[PDB]
Amino acid sequence: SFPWLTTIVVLPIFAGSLIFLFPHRGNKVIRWYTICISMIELLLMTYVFFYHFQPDDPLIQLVEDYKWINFFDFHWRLGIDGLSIGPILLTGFITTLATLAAWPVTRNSQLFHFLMLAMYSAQIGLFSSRDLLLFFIMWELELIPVYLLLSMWGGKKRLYSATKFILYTAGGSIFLLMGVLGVGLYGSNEPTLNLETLVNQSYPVALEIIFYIGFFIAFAVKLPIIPLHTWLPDTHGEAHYSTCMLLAGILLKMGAYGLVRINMELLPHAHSIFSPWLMIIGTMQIIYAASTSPGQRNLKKRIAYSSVSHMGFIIIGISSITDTGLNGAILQIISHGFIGAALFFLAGTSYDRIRLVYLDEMGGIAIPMPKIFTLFSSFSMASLALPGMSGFIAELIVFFGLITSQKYLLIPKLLITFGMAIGMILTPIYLLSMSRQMFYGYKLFNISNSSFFDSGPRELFVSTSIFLPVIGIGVYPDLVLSLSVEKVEAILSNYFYR
Amino acid sequence: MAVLVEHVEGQRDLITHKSIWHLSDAAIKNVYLFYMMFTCWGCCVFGAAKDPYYDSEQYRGDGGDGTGHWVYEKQEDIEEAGRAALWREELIE
Amino acid sequence: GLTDIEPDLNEDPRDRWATNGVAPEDFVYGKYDEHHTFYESSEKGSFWGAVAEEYNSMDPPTGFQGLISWLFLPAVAAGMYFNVPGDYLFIGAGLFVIIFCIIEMDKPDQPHNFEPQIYNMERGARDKLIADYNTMDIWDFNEKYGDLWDFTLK
Amino acid sequence: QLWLDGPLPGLRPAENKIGNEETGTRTFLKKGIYMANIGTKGSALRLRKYAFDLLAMEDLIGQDTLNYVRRYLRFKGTFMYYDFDKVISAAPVADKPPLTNLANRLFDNFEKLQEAVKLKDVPLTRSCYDDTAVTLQEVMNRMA
Amino acid sequence: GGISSVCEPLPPDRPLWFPGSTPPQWLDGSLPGDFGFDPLGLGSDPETLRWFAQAELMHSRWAMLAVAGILIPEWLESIGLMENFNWYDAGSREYFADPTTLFVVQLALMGWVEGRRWADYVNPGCVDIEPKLPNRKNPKPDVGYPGGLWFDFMMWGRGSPEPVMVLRTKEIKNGRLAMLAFVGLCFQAVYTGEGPLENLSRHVADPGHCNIFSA
Amino acid sequence: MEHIYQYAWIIPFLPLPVPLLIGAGLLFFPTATKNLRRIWAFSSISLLSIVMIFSMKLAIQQINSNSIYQYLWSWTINNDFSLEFGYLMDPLTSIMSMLITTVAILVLIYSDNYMSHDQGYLRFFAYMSFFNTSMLGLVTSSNLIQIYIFWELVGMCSYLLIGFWFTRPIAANACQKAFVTNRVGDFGLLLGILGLYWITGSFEFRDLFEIFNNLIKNNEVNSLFCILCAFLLFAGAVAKSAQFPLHVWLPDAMEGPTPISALIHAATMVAAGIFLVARLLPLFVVIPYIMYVISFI
Ligand code: CLA
Ligand code: CLA
Ligand code: CLA
Ligand SMILES: CC1=C[C@H](O)CC(C)(C)[C@H]1/C=C/C(C)=C/C=C/C(C)=C/C=C/C=C(C)/C=C/C=C(C)/C=C/C1=C(C)C[C@H](O)CC1(C)C
Ligand SMILES: CC1=C[C@H](O)CC(C)(C)[C@H]1/C=C/C(C)=C/C=C/C(C)=C/C=C/C=C(C)/C=C/C=C(C)/C=C/C1=C(C)C[C@H](O)CC1(C)C
Ligand SMILES: CC1=C(/C=C/C(C)=C/C=C/C(C)=C/C=C\C=C(C)\C=C\C=C(C)\C=C\C2=C(C)CCCC2(C)C)C(C)(C)CCC1
Repeated sequence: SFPWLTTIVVLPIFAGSLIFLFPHRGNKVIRWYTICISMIELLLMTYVFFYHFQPDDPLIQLVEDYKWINFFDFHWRLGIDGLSIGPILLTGFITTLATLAAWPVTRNSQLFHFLMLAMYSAQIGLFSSRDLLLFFIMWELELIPVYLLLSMWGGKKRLYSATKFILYTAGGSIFLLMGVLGVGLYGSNEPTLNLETLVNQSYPVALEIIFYIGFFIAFAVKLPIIPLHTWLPDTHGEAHYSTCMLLAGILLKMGAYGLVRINMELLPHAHSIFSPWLMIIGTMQIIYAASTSPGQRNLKKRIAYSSVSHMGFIIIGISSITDTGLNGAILQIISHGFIGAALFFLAGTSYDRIRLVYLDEMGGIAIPMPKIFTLFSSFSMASLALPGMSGFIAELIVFFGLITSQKYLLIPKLLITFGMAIGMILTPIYLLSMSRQMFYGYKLFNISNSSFFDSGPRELFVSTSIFLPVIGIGVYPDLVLSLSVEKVEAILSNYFYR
Repeated sequence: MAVLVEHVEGQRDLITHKSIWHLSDAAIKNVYLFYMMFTCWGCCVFGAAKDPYYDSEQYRGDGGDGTGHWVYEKQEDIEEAGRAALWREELIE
Repeated sequence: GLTDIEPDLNEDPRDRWATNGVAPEDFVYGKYDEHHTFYESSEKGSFWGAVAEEYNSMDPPTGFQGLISWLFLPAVAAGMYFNVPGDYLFIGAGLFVIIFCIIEMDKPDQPHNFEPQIYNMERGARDKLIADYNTMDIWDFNEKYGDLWDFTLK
Repeated sequence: QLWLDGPLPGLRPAENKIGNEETGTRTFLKKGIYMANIGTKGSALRLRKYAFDLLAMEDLIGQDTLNYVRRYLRFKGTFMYYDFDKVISAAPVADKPPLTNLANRLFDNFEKLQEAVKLKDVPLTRSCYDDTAVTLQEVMNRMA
Repeated sequence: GGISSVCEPLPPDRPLWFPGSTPPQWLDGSLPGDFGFDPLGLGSDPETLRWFAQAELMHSRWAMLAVAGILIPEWLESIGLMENFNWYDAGSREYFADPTTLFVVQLALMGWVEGRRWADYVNPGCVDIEPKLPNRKNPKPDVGYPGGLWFDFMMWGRGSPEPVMVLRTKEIKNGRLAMLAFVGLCFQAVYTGEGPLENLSRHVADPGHCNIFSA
Repeated sequence: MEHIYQYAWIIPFLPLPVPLLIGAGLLFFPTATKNLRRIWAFSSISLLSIVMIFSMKLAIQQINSNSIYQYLWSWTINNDFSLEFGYLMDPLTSIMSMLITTVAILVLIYSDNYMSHDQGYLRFFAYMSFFNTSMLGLVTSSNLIQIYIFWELVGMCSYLLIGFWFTRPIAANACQKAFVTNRVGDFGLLLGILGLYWITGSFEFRDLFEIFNNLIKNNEVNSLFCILCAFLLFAGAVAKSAQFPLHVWLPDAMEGPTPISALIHAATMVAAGIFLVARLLPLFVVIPYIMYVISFI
């Protein structure tokens, strides 16, 4: 009866709108108020997941429907299931930790924390939206906060990166809007935008293919798909590391979530048509990004291309029409949200001390900064698909989903299985080299770098608190999969003969 | 009960013990809940803690502000300030 | 880093993939690598003394804040073990978060909390600024040192 | 050919009349499960092994873990259903009626166990699983 | 500054067995586990004090080995990795030889080394077992605390991690505890008619009963 | 009889608390942890001694018996997939566990005095104990997934220990070279495991061997795929045992400290390839050309 999801969506942006009533200077009160709001919201989502979400239910849960515009038949409609609660919890966790890690920011702290809370609200509103136009609105609601965060707290090339990001996202999202208009106006009697009634809609093959292309262009601009990935390297490389958490851990997974929710669920026939061509694209994306990563002298650009490489396993699990492949895609979503954010955070904190960019001049950092060396090595191992971490089990489950797939027969099933395997040969080749060019060797450092130079309690806590779920999922993957084994099956139930 | 013995000719016999065990969804929710409260506690405690580098003079004295581009802007600013100081010195003299 | 003088440009190229440390022929083995640089000493301090020193160096919360920050996690673990209702746990966690954040807002401000322009003024003027900001109300401070935050004025 | 064009094939009907009389198929069957093609000997070995795996499910039966009981039951039930179909289809004609009767009793026990799990009734689940247990022990004794 | 390999005597205000009392004049804290406990004055003579210190050390080590060899196999039997262990009945079991000939062989073998130890106590340094390598210098060991390659292959003594006095008092205290433990086990095996861990189990449950006063 | 095997999960997981506590301390309480240097080493030695005593009792039981004991549990329960984890105690496992424990306790005792004046003492012993845990998990593994998990974990420990002195540039190159050379073998081993799962449908050794023998003897599978999977499986053994053509990592693996050279590249890690080939020998026997390839290599 109580509007839980509406309260969860509204609370961060509504609380951040009141951050301008504070007449205090500095950043202390602003950052403590922002972390209070973030932790209260996190506890609210924890209560919702604990007491009102049932992982055994394949249906929509905690639905809320309020008619907002009559002409479009447009409703503020919210609802969660096994697909959305994982991204919602990840969004809350990563956004709270990014607010905590953005504490040295003393320039325009009020606007920074307001934009962080706005990003919180927009991501949560996207992940819990059951209306197509509401989905599009929540998709669009992050162009301005990320643009401002990039252009006001980014790197050397922040302005060009922000312009490229906003223009690329608008270019994808106009195709998203065209797909929304096409799907929502297909009704013979009246327009409809609810996903529940749209999941039973029947389209001709050509119109379904056109709608799939219209949605897929947007979901390939957002989730990096070759060759619509060029915004990502300069956007993530020249962004603040706290913003890089949201960019590489949350915003990248939104394209995959839209692919499951819309392309995979609403339009199954066009998805079955397009998936074998998506498999080759994902494998070539893995190889292409894992080969582009050694060519990048910049550390953050290398990490961004690593993120592009890791998105290929999600693409494969999407295109492999099995329950196991979709479960592996969700597991890789969670694993990458836990790995890329921490890697970007460590890179930013290390740059705040070393103040160097290109890898060929950052030797010997392990001598003054051993703890950040340890965390960087551990998160590289997590990136390396090492067992005991979530990445290995995610890639293994994706491999199993391909092997167990019934759509493909033998030879492609070989040539793709070999394919990503080449990727996990290329993934060490730069990553360890990165460490070898960033921590190994001897350099004579200043005496002032002997003390008060390593990561403090806050950075250690952030890295540990993102590292622990990685180990917890790599040991017991069903800490995540059990939330979405049922709903994924329902998503697969439309892909078989009926 | 949950124990199977297989005999193979020319091979040592095998005794297999099996236990199909899985965590309940309540236990998983408890793990998630405890990790959320641990995250909140750590955020509070380690935000209340002192930061050895970001509160130091080595960071704030150089012009740091938590912003990722302060180094390049500070460099261009000190070159422009040197040129302006030369202009001031030539104006005074 | 930052250079007040334009640095000499690199005339000779360097390999990108090479290790950035010193040359192996210039490496002082046993010293540069900490392999023969730990000689023991009878003067080793207490283990628990080291634990207390490391904990106190982090500047822990003290008093009621220290009490709640110490007693939060064992209370949550005991409540989850004793099968007490979880709504009470959520109420306690929210109350702890709000109380902790309010107490932290009540704590005085330090020089590192402000802008680099405020940090890099005259040290005596900065000390007077910090002393006033923690003493008078925020409205009096804003009506007295407001123009110091117009960074285009100077 | 590289990939299938239409929708993926569903539950292939058994040709040994081991399904339900009214429907022609069993409720615990799950579509999309990859069954490896080994042959009659491999199907018999997998049948015995998976009967042992389902007899390893005493621990999973509880008030909190009935969904995992249902999931494991559906998975292994599809596996042993199609393995039983394979071994009956390649059995001698004299041995087909008893094998079909044993399979029918085992799958009726599977349906009763799934029905008990659905109502979240634990004593009913235990009794139905005990009947399933004696049937599975009979299955491994037959197929050793 | 470095590693001191000499025992440091305890200060005269060290904790005592009976606080508020005057420690005896022959117990100045130079021995391990020195708590000033000598009501009968048995350590008045320094030579007999040295002999009694060596005897206490020997009894300590034998008692610790004894209690370990009682408890760990008993803890394994209760777990289930030992079929029929019983330390009381262990002496009357059937082995490859009679107890008498085994006792004679043990007497000869042990009276070799106990007698080499006697010669070392009477004449320190008369018997040396640590090798005299060409340029390695062998430090002079204390009587009753030998050990180079064989007895101290860890180099945990001679001032390494804990000072020699600290580790020696630790050894002596664990030894006294083990002597008391072994005498308790010997009396319990004939009083309760049961094993040690079983007696502990029936004492932990309802400790008001199942005691010395209920057999 | 059956009691000892039940409590054998303790064999890989007994050294683990020392690396866990050392890592947590050295990341959070460095001075307090470093105050207990030789104490940590002796704790590792005592835990490995307990593991060695258990393994000796297991070996003595295995010599005078005609039974192999396997324990399994359901790691993952999904609608489409299900994974298992457990331990198998066959004579090869007992032999390997005896070899590992007996060499490793002496290596720990040696490392106490080898790194007497080093500052990375605690990190060194944490790395060694974590390798011991990984290798003991590898030799007692019951399915191919667990084998691959502890295979890659052992490779990770070797990478960490070879480049122990990270300030040395030669070790800096050598650790990465060793990890990549072993990762080629890991890629081959994973491909072989996936192919074996596709052909058979199982990861357990006995069931996979019986299924493969039935398939080969009745000509129900093409021989080229079987030979390819066997060669891919043997590639991992070639890489980890440092054989042709993936032998290049072994000479550079000696840029690490000598006890690591002994324990890792002399007795245990280089024996992982031999252990894997001997474990998969009933599979390789029926496959036509793979035994000649193994002998030629
Ligand atoms: C050294 C420590 C020690 C310990 C922990 C135990 C432990 C146990 N004894 Mg044993 N016992 C000991 C020495 C010890 N004993 C000695 C020295 C003797 C006689 C010379 C006995 C003779 C004995 C008898 C006759 C009986 C037990 C029994 C028991 C139980 C206690 C109940 C009781 O009635 O006995 C108390 C008996 C005494 C004679 C007291 C002796 C205490 C000595 C002098 C000092 C120990 C104190 C010191 C503070 C120890 C530290 C405690 C802890 C930190 C280890 C318990 C399992 C009982 C049993 O299990 O019945 C079911 C029982 O019947 N014990
Ligand atoms: C094995 C025999 C043994 C021996 C030889 C010694 C010897 C010594 N003790 Mg140690 N001690 C022992 C066991 C022994 N102890 C035990 C079991 C305890 C715990 C109760 C202690 C606790 C202790 C303390 C607290 C202190 C010493 C100290 C001393 C030193 C001076 C006292 C003396 O002159 O001893 C001469 C001793 C003997 C010749 C033994 C005579 C015993 C008579 C003849 C009979 C035995 C009594 C009876 C059977 C006990 C049964 C057990 C009981 C629970 C019922 C000397 C090195 C002092 C020190 O400075 O440390 C170095 C001191 O402060 N001891
Ligand atoms: C119970 C504790 C104990 C303690 C604290 C001491 C303390 C002391 N002893 Mg004594 N000692 C003991 C029991 C003990 N001893 C026993 C039972 C004996 C008879 C065998 C001796 C006989 C003895 C000799 C002959 C020598 C010492 C020496 C020393 C010093 C070495 C440090 C030490 O031992 O490590 C402290 C830590 C431990 C005792 C931990 C317990 C060991 C566990 C239970 C087992 C060991 C693990 C594993 C099985 C061994 C490696 C396997 C390998 C063989 C393959 C120190 C002053 C040396 C000396 O004083 O020279 C200066 C000397 O060489 N001791
Ligand atoms: C009073 C007084 C007085 C003065 O003034 C001072 C003083 C002297 C200090 C005081 C005190 C005293 C005392 C109390 C003492 C005590 C002692 C003891 C108890 C000992 C034991 C001691 C003890 C000991 C050695 C022990 C030993 C043992 C042994 C070998 C054993 C063996 C065995 C075993 C294992 C097991 C098996 O199955 C059997 C057998 C084979 C049998
Ligand atoms: C009686 C009773 C009764 C009831 O019924 C129950 C109860 C209660 C349980 C009981 C009680 C008990 C007790 C208390 C006991 C105690 C014990 C001890 C102390 C032991 C030790 C014990 C101890 C021990 C073994 C020890 C040992 C040791 C050793 C070998 C050493 C070695 C070494 C050395 C020298 C040196 C080098 O460099 C090193 C090494 C090589 C390392
Ligand atoms: C999905 C999700 C989640 C969940 C998660 C989980 C469920 C977790 C669990 C977890 C667990 C259940 C865990 C367990 C255990 C663990 C452990 C046991 C660990 C250990 C560790 C150590 C001891 C150390 C470590 C380290 C560090 C920290 C870093 C450096 C390196 C090293 C490795 C040293 C959350 C809520 C976040 C939110 C979002 C979504």
